[PDB]
Amino acid sequence: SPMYSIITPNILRLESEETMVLEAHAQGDVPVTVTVHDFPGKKVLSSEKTVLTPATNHMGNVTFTIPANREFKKGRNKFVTVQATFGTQVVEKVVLVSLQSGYLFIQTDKTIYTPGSTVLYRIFTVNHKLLPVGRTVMVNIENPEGIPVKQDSLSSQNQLGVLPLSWDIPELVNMGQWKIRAYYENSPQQVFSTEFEVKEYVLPSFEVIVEPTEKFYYIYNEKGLEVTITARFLYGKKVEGTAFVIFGIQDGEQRISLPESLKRIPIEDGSGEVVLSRKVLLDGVQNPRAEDLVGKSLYVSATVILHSGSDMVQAERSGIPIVTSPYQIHFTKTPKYFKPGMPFDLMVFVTNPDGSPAYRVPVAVQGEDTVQSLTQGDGVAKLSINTHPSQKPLSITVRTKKQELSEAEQATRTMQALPYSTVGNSNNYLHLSVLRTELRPGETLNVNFLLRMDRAHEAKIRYYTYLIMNKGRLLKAGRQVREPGQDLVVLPLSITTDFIPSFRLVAYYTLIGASGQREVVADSVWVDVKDSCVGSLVVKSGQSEDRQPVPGQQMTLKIEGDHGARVVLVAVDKGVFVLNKKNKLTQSKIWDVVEKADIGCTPGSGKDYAGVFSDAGLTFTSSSGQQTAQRAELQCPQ
Amino acid sequence: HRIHWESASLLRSEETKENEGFTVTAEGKGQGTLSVVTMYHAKAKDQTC
Amino acid sequence: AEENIVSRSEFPESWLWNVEDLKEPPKNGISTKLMNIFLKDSITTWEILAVSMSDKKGICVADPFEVTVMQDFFIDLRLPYSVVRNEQVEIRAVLYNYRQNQELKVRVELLHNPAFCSLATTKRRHQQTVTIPPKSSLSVPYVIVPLKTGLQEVEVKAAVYHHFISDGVRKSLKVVPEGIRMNKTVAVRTLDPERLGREGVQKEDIPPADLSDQVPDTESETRILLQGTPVAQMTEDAVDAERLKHL
Amino acid sequence: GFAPDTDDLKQLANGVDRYISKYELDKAFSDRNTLIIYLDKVSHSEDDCLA
Ligand SMILES: *[C@@H]1O[C@H](CO)[C@@H](O)[C@H](O)[C@H]1NC(C)=O
Repeated sequence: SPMYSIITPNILRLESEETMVLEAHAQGDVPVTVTVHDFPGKKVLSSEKTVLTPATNHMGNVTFTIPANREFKKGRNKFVTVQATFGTQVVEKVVLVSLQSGYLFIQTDKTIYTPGSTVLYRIFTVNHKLLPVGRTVMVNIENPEGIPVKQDSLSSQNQLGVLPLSWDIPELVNMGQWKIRAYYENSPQQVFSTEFEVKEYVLPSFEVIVEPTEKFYYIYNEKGLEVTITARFLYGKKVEGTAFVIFGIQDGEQRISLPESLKRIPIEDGSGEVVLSRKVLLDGVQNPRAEDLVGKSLYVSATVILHSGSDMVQAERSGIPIVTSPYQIHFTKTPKYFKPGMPFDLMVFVTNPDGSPAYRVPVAVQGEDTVQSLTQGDGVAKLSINTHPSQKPLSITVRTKKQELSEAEQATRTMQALPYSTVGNSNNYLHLSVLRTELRPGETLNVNFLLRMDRAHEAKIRYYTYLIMNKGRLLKAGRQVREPGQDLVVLPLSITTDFIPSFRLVAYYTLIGASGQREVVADSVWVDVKDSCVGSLVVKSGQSEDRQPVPGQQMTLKIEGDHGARVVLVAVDKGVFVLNKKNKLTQSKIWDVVEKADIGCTPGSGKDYAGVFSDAGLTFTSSSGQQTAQRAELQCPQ
Repeated sequence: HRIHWESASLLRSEETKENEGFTVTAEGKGQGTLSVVTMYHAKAKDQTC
Repeated sequence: AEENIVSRSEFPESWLWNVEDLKEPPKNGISTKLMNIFLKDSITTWEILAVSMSDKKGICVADPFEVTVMQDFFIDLRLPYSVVRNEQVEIRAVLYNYRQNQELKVRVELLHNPAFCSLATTKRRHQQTVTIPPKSSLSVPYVIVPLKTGLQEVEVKAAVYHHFISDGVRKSLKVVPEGIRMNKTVAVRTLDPERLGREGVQKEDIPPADLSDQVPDTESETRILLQGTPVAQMTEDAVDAERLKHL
Repeated sequence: GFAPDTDDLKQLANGVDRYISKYELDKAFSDRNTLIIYLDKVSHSEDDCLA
């Protein structure tokens, strides 16, 4: 019997482009009409038509654009009913629409301001493709108390995404954390924030950094903790002065200081050498046991005074961890479900206990032997373990076999894994495991399609259909034949600049479960790409670096970028970064915002195929009655 | 000024330099808040060391 | 000496807040743009940032470009945020030298401010000459009395002998009237027609502020703040749908 | 035109609670415009006098 199904994203946004996929399992020229009409009720939004091609095995490269409607408006959220008909049969499903029509990146020229100056800011209105779009925005400027002092409403029509606004700070004003909250006119709950200081300050003349030789702290150090002072002028020179160093402990919503560890040191040519002894730290608290300090971090507060007694630079390196083991293991990018029989690779993320990735560190298993790996720049290791074919849950921990270290400093953590619920006990799985390397644009990734079926029906899987989901959209679709006798195929995919920051590569194919009955076996795997720009924007000097710039002189700046792009410049002193380096715009911040707003949080391979697609962010529906669940919120639970 | 429910909770500040009596007219239907505060300098100069 | 020589005045904390369009034909997807900009008089490091909004690829922020601005001999005038009228204050004029092997014998001056009371006078002006060994720092303390409230100017100029190297710095500081800045709440009122008014229209009188102990020769600020109080009420979400699964 | 004496600063650095930088020591009469003193503790019961 001919078989048909729908492939749609889990969430679609207004005023954007959405793509669905259709497959026929029914060779012949058959037209399909897709109709989008609002829910609840039957009021029509859009309608598209497209004819399949037998010579192409009937892929759905069909798209639609949801109308820019206005009566969608308060109360509870809203759903949309999407319908498809290939001439003779009807399949419809409910999808969720998002008020998050795009992203607003508010960037200010500074971080800290004075009463009597001007806040200058740019709102960058992008869509979920990070592309300029024209909308209407409502902007509020809130005082530190929490009530707006100014509100505005601008339009971004034919402005290329740049909305430059300004605000004047009164000379008689309240000091503290001022806020700018901008949201799209259609979405009052899409509030984007930018907090900046208002203070009575003056520019520091140098930056002081306090850095530890060992970036962590160990309980059983017989020497102490050594921290060094690098006080350098903001133009990169060396100082001569003195400094005061104190320590403390970062407990819960409090700060305990140790006046005994109040040391004074001569900064000898931009250098210092401060040693905190173990006895002073022990006498700081009244705990008979040092092990009770595990789970709390120290902070070092330094203050450097010049030999002229002019400037006043108080710098703090808060969060120096005290840990028995200098390595911490994570399961952030590792799935919580294991594949029996199939080798279950683990994405191992071992780092310094404050998030900075480790390097050249192996991984060990309590039972497994001779198996070890190495850590690359990103901080991810690799392993392969064969799993129990039965329904026994697997709980394993990651240990370290690092040399020149004691066996009592190896971290551990119990991880809970759940077996996949195979329909009909067919023992058919899927694994899109990828070799973990440094992914760069313009390179080729040899994606592996791991397969494990039974000889009874392995030869009946003619082809595999793969889908790429990036930023919550179907980035690309494709097919690859699977002739009998092959257990592994390699797809040399040319990774382009459109795969940043990541892409969920999900794969699906039809199956018959043990008696004339339709089933779908599918799975997705989380793949991340090195986070550089989608475009290529760099800034440098058009000169030949002959000599240093001099105040009041001109330099011919060179900017390299795309064609048809609007580049905005901001020159800001690093003294504001000295006073307040918080809340600065970086591409990593943009990608983190995208990921937090991405439709997926679990790596994939849920309890069932419906769970697999819910993790992958997809909705599949067919005439057989199989359907997935729905979600109403915007961010993943917990 | 006009106060609407959608545009409420906004700091409408009117600035004055001269110390004189004021007359406000609150009309329409609903409620509201009004605060008049004079920020100045006082000759309570104590010792600052 | 310090008459035909200009000084440094433009010390902004954020500049180059500009926009630019890339319209040169592409060369393998890269467009070259040669633009002339003038670095500020400030002697520090500038973190130039660029954000590109392309209609085909997307948004992109460039890795921060640090420009280092340097001089082999300059002056930095360090001032507090604000001063108080009719008080003695002291300010720091640091002279920085980064010439590895050269002894410096420099003449330093500050021009008088009619709104300041220092030793500088229209005729009797500062004339001091100090010595800096190479690769060291100095400090000149200056005594000032603020006289009138406002944003005032501080001038410093320095010239090195036997070299054609000079510097000048202009800075702005706030002068604050003596006393404690306080906020005597003149009035707080609730505005409600047909409840406290007389048949719709209302009129409420606000008496003049007390200001009994105000410092003379100062100007005050009366702020009238208006706000709307939400009276959000009942009729929230109705009965859940679970009870309707039998009809 | 004024400058603190050197032997007095040497004596102060020899004594406790008083610290003067070594760089200040080899900073002879030619340039001693500003001085810096650090006190380990300040007596609140009485007045600590240094000349
Ligand atoms: C007056 O200012 C002080 C801070 O100096 C603040 O604590 C207080 O809340 C203010 N009161 C009013 C009525 O503005």
